[PDB]
Amino acid sequence: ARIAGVEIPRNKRVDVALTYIYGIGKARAKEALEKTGINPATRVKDLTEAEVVRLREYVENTWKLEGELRAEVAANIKRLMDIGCYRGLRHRRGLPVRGQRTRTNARTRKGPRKTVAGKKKA
Amino acid sequence: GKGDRRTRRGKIWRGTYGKYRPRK
Amino acid sequence: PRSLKKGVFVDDHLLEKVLELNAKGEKRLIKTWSRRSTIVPEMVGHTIAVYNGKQHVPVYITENMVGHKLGEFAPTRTYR
Amino acid sequence: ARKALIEKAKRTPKFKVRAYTRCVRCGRARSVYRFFGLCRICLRELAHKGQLPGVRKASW
Amino acid sequence: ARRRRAEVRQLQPDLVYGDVLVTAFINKIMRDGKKNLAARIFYDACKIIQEKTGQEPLKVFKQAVENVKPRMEVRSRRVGGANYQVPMEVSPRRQQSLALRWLVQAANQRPERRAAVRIAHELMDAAEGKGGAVKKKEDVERMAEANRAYAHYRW
Amino acid sequence: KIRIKLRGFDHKTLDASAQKIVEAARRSGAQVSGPIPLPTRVRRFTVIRGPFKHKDSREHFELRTHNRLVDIINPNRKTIEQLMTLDLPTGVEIEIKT
Amino acid sequence: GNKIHPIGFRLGITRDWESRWYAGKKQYRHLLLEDQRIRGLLEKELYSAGLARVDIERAADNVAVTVHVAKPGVVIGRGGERIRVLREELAKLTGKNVALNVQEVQNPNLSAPLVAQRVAEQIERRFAVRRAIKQAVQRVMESGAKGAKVIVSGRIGGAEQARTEWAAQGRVPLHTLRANIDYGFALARTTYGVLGVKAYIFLGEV
Amino acid sequence: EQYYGTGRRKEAVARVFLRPGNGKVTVNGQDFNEYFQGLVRAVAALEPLRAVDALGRFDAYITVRGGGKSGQIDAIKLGIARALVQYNPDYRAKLKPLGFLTRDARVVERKKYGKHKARRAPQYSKR
RNA sequence: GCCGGGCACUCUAACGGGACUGCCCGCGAAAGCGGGAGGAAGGAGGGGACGACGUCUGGUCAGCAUGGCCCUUACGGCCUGGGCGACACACGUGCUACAAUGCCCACUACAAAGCGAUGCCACCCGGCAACGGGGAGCUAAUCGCAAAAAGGUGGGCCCAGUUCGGAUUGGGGUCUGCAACCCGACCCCAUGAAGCCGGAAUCGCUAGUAAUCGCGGAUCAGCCAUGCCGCGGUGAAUAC
Ligand SMILES: [Zn+2]
Repeated sequence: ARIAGVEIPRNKRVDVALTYIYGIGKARAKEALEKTGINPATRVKDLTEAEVVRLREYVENTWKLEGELRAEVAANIKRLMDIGCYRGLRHRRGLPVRGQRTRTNARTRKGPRKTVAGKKKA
Repeated sequence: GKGDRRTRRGKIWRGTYGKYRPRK
Repeated sequence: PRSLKKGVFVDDHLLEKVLELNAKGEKRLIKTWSRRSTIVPEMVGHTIAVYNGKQHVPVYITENMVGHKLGEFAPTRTYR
Repeated sequence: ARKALIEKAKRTPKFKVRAYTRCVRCGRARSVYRFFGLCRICLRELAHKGQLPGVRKASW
Repeated sequence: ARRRRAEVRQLQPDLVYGDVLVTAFINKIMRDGKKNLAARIFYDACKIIQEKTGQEPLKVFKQAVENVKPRMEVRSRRVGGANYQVPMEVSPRRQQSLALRWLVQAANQRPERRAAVRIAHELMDAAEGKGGAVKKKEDVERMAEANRAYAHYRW
Repeated sequence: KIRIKLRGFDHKTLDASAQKIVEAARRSGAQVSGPIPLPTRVRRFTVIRGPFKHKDSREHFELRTHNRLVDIINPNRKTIEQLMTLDLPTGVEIEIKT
Repeated sequence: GNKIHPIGFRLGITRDWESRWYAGKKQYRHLLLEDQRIRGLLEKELYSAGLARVDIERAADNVAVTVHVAKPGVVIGRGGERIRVLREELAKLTGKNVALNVQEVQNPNLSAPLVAQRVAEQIERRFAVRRAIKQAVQRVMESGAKGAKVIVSGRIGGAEQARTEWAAQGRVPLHTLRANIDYGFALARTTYGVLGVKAYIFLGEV
Repeated sequence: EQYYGTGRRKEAVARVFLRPGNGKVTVNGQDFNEYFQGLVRAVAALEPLRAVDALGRFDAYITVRGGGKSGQIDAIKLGIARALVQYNPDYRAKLKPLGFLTRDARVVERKKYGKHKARRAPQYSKR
């Protein structure tokens, strides 16, 4: 099922499958079958060619997805980046942005640990 | 599933209510 | 994802102080500590100087940076 | 507790968010109990003397 | 334990079969004190034995245990500034304890998905003298007479 | 139907005071339901012993606010004579609502 | 440090509260603050009177402050002049119109609070620490007392290394929750420092 | 006519009622098995009856308040025991040897301060 | 249990009883030990509170107080803004998880102890929702916070980095509050990281303990609480 931007989720349940798309989560999915009538309990493989299209044409003409989201965000980041925006700076430095601490647990934004030397006391 | 603020036990933990744990 | 419900906040200190700058046209430099305030479209183009911990960094305002606050333009922490 | 902050914190402020608690006795402010109005040190010092009625020693 | 031998906890027999050996086994499966679950595991795990084996699971259980109790073990000892492995005859208390414990530690290692099953199967391959619950047995004894070079110290 | 509540800190001070109301009430009143405990509400206080910093110290303090009740049905002006101004305890509070 | 203020440990079997009344939630905090205010005058003006305790019975609008003195012929004053003052100087604070009873102290030597003080003043008068203590103890022993004890903080006679002077007679079972040992505490202020006097007096049994 | 007994366990009380009948248990108007559904040791309740071959001679009108379902069990159990003496006191003869007229303070132990539970002390690393 | 009616039971809480190796057997010179019995409970029945003489020149002059020296147009006082949250790193206490003895959704059942006046908020309604509008009850054993959770039944998942895990980031809202940029929590959509059970080493815990599960309070507008102090639910192993 070549749904959404170049993607093919398959052999799995419908409601799960969609999750696989950049724009679709465990919310939009169930709300994209409620709007169709397709019973999520069925597998992608057991879809009526028709059933399939309905999905496609919906999904694409409404929610931004991969081909277009990864863009809006990318540039959205640059938005404040271009301006002397605090939040921006945090983006340049590769630190937390939403307001965390930089003395400990922040390894998710920095990644591997960069161990430096210290000094004696004994 | 105690940190997934979008699950049953998720709210139970934080003690909040939302679209996943309603008031009945 | 931050928010101030229904009623955007700006300090009357410079609000009514900035509007008195439109009657004449434009100005050059403004200085007011209130960084608490959100930026209004009616301020665009002005050159406001906001206070750091000790300094007074001037901030030029643009169309694309209206959705933000003054403080977002005043770095307080000196680093590297 | 500097006189400058005890007598100070008593005056009605321009914003009610600003009004903090202090111990009526010690002047401490790190941790006073509403129910009595004293610092965790002062609570003790008095409870012992028996100067706070109905205030016994817990045991279970 | 320093002053006395410390009395051993007497358990309540099973509601179904009535053998306390049962109670002991479940206790060992029970995690986070969910004894209501641990019980089901054993039960449905017995049902698997009736459908796959033409015998009474009670007896099956016993023969399994009986067959894993190792009768020889090692006990570390610093004899002359060195770690000498000292084989020794194992007591009835410890045997029982070791068996159940291995029946479960091995069980949960099976490639099977469902837990009731995993246990059921360990109780079968056990009796037949195989699996891994019995392997952790022969592996121990294989250390017993392995360094029986040292059986000349304490006991 | 005189509802009498008795809240106090010392159970001896209440017990007695509740007895004082119970005695001269059958003398000039009618059928009394007697004194009844509630509940009793406590106010725990977990403070640290040393003024310095030893979290592991902590002294425990409590404050029990006992509650008593004495009902009097079929209220006569006679009853309200004995129980008008014949009290004695000092650390006891009473409130009547009829 | 170890120990546990003897009194605070006994308000349960025997030893009542220094202020017994009742209160809500909205009034308790306030009431008490006013209470402590009271002693903040009694202690100051009734120093030389030989103050001991300050019972306080509250009630509706009415209030009663019983003050235990060693020397009432002082609080009273000439025919009733000082006690008159102390009431007005009192209502000046509390707008409650409160009485002030006065109960003479049957033997100041058996009253721990007082005892402690006795030493205190003696230390300010530059007296002899060691001796001051011993005598103190005997004073309690001779009259009645089943046990006495006096302690001192430090800088006995103004030394450069504060020490502790231990001294007692009879029994003083700070562990027997059926003792009824009064405990006083003084606080002498000397040229070289502050020193802390402590009494302990054993009385009776069950 | 009516045989009460009283059964308390781990902060939970159980009103025990043994009327002579076919042999059924009604707890809070509910079918016994419908209440204790999934409870492995549930069957434990009836142990004291099956003790004196007295299975099915009495009925069971039982209430309960407080505690926990997996403690409500032992709770009833004791109760049933206490009423049974009423009918025939000579019953202890087989009851006590089984120890069904016993009550242990297995209660949840006070949480001490400084700690993290009753005993569970907090861990130290470099000492 | 709604009404009468009734205090019996559950309870609530104030007083009192009850175990003392008292009884039986054995060991013992005695003290006491072992075993048994009757008993709700045994040999200190479980837990508290309770810390000797002193030790460390322990800690604390930033709680308070206080000798001494030091500042007094400032080493003082008001304020605004910033900072205490900084980050190449490192260690401690912990929280969440790596999953099928499990995760999810649904229906369903047992708890205790606490707190509540402008405060707890039933209930109706608007909204996915946080929340908001409306509005009853409670001065609190008689109202509310409240749903306990694990459990139990049904059904979904099928061993995947996954319906495991929820970090980070985008976006859009709610509320508190003068004000949430620095630096608040909460909701919702999307994003879905590390992580597949831990090197050397190291902690806790001897029974209703541990393990696990939820609940409450102090402080507090709100909250960075995964902390602290209590509450109960379920409920081990093991000690030569
Ligand atoms: Zn204070």
